[PDB]
Amino acid sequence: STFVAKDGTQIYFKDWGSGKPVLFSHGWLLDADMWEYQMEYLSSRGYRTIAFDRRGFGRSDQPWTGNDYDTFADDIAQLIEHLDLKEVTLVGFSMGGGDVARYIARHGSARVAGLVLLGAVTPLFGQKPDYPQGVPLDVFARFKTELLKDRAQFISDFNAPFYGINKGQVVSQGVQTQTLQIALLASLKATVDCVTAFAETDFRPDMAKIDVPTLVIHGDGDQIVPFETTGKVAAELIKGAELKVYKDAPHGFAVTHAQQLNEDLLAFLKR
Amino acid sequence: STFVAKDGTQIYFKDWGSGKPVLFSHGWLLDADMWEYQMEYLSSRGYRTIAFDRRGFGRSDQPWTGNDYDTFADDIAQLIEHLDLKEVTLVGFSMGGGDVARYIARHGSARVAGLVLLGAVTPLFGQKPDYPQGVPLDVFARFKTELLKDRAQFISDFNAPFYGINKGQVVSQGVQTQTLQIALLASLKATVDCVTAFAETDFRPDMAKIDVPTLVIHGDGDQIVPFETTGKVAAELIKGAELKVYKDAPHGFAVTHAQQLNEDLLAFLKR
Amino acid sequence: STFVAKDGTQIYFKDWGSGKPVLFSHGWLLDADMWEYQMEYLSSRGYRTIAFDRRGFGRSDQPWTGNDYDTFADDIAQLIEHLDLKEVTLVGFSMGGGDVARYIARHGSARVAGLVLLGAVTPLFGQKPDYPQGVPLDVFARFKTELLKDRAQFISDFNAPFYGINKGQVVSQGVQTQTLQIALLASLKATVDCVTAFAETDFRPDMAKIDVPTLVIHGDGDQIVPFETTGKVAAELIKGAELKVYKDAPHGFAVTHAQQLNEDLLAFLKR
Repeated sequence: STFVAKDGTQIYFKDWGSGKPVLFSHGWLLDADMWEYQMEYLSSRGYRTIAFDRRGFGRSDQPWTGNDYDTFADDIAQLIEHLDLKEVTLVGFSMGGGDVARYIARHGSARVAGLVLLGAVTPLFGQKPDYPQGVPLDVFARFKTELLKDRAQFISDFNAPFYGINKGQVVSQGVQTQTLQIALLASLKATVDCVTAFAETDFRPDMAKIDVPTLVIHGDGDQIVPFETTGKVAAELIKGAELKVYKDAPHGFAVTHAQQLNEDLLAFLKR
Repeated sequence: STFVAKDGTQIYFKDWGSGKPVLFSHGWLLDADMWEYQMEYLSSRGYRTIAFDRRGFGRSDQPWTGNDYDTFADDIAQLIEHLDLKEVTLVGFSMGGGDVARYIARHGSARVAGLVLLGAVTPLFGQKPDYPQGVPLDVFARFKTELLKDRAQFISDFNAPFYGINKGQVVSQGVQTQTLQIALLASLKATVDCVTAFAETDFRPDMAKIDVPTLVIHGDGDQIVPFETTGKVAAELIKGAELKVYKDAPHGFAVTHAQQLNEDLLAFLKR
Repeated sequence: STFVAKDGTQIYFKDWGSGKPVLFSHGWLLDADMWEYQMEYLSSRGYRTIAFDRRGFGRSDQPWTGNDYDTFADDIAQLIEHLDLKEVTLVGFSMGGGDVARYIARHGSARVAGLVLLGAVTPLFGQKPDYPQGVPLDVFARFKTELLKDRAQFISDFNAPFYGINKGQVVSQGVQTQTLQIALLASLKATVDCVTAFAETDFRPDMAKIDVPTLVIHGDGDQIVPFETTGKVAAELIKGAELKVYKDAPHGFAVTHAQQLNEDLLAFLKR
């Protein structure tokens, strides 16, 4: 399916099944396909699942402008309005934790029943004056430098630390191939702009506006988004939030810990 | 090109050349690109060739519902009426033999000049009480179990027995790579639903409704769709049907026996 | 974005940034993505960049007809009119040098501010009676025979001489994988037809109609499109044309010499 955003950007999405809606927001480099197993799992169990390709990624258009969290959040708002969704459970992975949070902050939670943050960059990823524990911005500067030289090889190299293959996790060549194939669909511009967005956007104000049941899941083996300065803190800043830590799990735990995630999502919805 | 099915599913197709129409229906996991060599061959020789991506596959939309043979047949019906095709020759490979057969069963043969069944699941694939020689359903249950864990690697592993690489056939890395690339485009849900469809659908009633010239081609080295209980039987059940067995050919013989297939299709059309 | 050509073919394109427009025409097998780095470079420096997927390639439709330079040129004309572009700088790579040249020859240069020909087939690629120095046509006949057997492996094998990997150039597996992925999106028919097009089309008449500032860049290590009989001659035949030769550079120098190309394009725009 598609809808057209305010600025004319065509956004691809899937809308599967029937029942209370669960809307998924993918991470950097990937697209809606990253959720295929969670969507099938939940939609065969009484839920309606929706997942979009973020502007500049997957099967969506690749605008030069609007590659920032305020726009990402408004895109989600437009999708929700387009489908006229109510009592929706928002689920975000990695940088996608940011735009579902920013959606709530900018638009409120009248249409929202719950929030799930998976290995998310919330409440803040990069260093700030009062957050020296964050990731130094020159780390992300180097991401950009390498992406602007050879993004294809960057993505390929990213697989190892993403899935924790360098630390004993087992992930098939097939999954690594699919990851690279999907990532290559994306815009070079969007890919680099997203680094700026997730490196420097402060979601701490957002946390204070989240007034729905919230579940935070993170792997404490995460090499990409440090548990200690993200997931751990988000769970504290969001009133009433629940926290689940997957022991030694990597960043890409929707793959390595798929069954566990599926069951945790279902249990959250049934609460 | 695209058309929109009754339920809103956008279906991608290619319509090449001019002359009497030949409409191709692809097998599981693939898309219209599997036919590219037959299409170029025939359209360069005075025929119009049409090939669609089955709902849930390739460049087509990925609906949660309608992943069954009755719907597949009605999609074909819509395409045919869409283009107002007449004296069309239907060509189906593997599970695609099922939906062209079901099209004739459901809609009749007024627009149809002939039928070609290539390594097809017709008249019946999986076991039934009166068909113990069929493939045990637990084989297909296992397919689903593996697909719901890691479909990417399933596809990759499938290449070997599909093309008979494990049994003396030579297929390039390029072909194997393209096969995987195309298969990854598909929906996880459609991929799994199709297993249920081709595993359990009985086309024996369909065979009695086929009242047009028919050519059945099958490799007797087929590791995926057993010749003895499919093609061999279809050729007997369809009145006046012709049977050609490609010696030692694997399931994916459109690749391994391309030239022979091209020439046989042309000969059938010129009968 | 998309527009619809005269014959109904839907063409995909990207339109990034603002300012004086720069329109890119890609080479054989590739698509608009080959320009991603040049587009980001220039659009972050005050220019508007536009790149399309040629009919039959990338994300564009795959027509059976119209796979020839006159049609390619008219496609470009339609895009230029669609966006009402003025003072546009046309940039063509390999076979794409042909359709920007043919656009000017067919439509004039009223809307054109400049022309850049990168490793282009201009003014003539294959042999003619008065051009025995060109590439013998049996070389291209061989391309076609191999493509019509296994285009996937042809593309894979083409990577080496294309990027000069067989002669000391270093190119990542990622780049080679992305190259293959994009090429496989294309139509078999368009792919083969393009060989006929670039093999036999004479652009010498076109050279005389080019009345705008022109920059010709070519690698003198180019194993695909011979500098001595293409770029070298084009620079002489086009009045006022500037010539830059990248020492030992391969055909695919937008990859191997990306930074040098970026800077040369900017310098040309700033003259």
